[PDB]
Amino acid sequence: DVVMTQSPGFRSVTLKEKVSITCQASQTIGTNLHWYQQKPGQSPKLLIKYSSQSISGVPSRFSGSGSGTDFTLTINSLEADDAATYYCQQTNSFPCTFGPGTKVEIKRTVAAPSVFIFPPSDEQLKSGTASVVCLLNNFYPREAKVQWKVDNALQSGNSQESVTEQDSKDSTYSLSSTLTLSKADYEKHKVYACEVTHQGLSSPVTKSFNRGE
Amino acid sequence: QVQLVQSGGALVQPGASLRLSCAASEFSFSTHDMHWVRQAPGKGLEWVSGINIHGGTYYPDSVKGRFTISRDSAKNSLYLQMSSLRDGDTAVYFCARGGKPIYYYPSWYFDLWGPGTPITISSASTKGPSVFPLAPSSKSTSGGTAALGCLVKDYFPEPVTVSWNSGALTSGVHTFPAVLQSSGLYSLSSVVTVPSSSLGTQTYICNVNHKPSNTKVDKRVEPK
Repeated sequence: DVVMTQSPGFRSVTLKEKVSITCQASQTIGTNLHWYQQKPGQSPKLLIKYSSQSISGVPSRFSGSGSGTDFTLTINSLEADDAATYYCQQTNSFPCTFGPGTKVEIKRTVAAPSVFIFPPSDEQLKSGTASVVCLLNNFYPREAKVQWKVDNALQSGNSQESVTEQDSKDSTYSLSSTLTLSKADYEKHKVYACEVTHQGLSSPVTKSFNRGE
Repeated sequence: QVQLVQSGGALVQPGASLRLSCAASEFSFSTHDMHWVRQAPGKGLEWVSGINIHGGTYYPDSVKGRFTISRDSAKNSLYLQMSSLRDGDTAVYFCARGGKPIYYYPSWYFDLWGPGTPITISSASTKGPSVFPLAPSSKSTSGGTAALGCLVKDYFPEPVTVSWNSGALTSGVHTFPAVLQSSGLYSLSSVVTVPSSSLGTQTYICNVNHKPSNTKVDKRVEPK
């Protein structure tokens, strides 16, 4: 089979700049090479076919070139919705094969998160569990530190985090942190808080609530 | 206009046989070569089956002998029959239409893709999620806006899909990637930001769907 290599595996670029990602085949494939776009949770989308031929509906800022073994996809002016992974595909030898993909990240301005906290629902407490959620909304860069405090006691070993993909409109991220306790342990304490640290915050932010307030 | 619709996600055990299905809208399978392409979780794309207009089939050595692609144009149906499934077969399976060739038989590039069918191979059993509300409170407000959501806890396998107000509410929604719990089950949350002033007049319902277990839940999220 033909091995398709793409390098680098990740690019971080500013809006309106020009980007060129490369694809190399382990043997000559002429111009039987195509480019696809895919975002998390979505299906791939054809951008370019046979090295440089345009596709109906694709913005003109996309263009490709190359013949033989070295190929290049160029985005003339990078837009927010261009945050995605880009794959090349050879169709010269059976079976057709894809490259590993190059992920493009948008580099925007610093934006501090909006912090929210949710107490557990009475429906969940009736089942014997208590989940406390801390929400960090629309921030950049993706690095962020979240800490849980119960009655001012720093917690560890009882929480889990998850971060979203980059937003296709404002290029920000969002993060959720869930503290999970048993009903018995939840009713042993009164104050619950999450403390957030981020590059866009000159001082840490703390959202808290009192059990039964 | 032109699109592809596929069957739902499912969980099956090692060694099982399973059939997927895909149907066309505004075009006919009888005049277009069709293919199946899969994407393992966190991996790239792999073509696994193709059929030309004559009905001849193509397979790569990775799955030849285990996968069978077939077609029933009169029924508007494309099928992928898989057998002797194993962990390595866990992936999202897309049906894809071959693109128009420039030379005078598939071209092997794909101009149309379906939404994908997520198939998980595992020895565990399915479990539907429990949905709890994340009620908007004074601790989830800021500058006249309020955050609310739903918690989808303790399910297996992936994925669960979440919509709001039957798809009418999309702006400002964030559905986080699932997290793996110590018990082996998954959990996620879905949140949205709305005007605080309209919390009394508007209704906010999160729609959860877990096809592998045929579970559908609609939870009304009200302030508390």
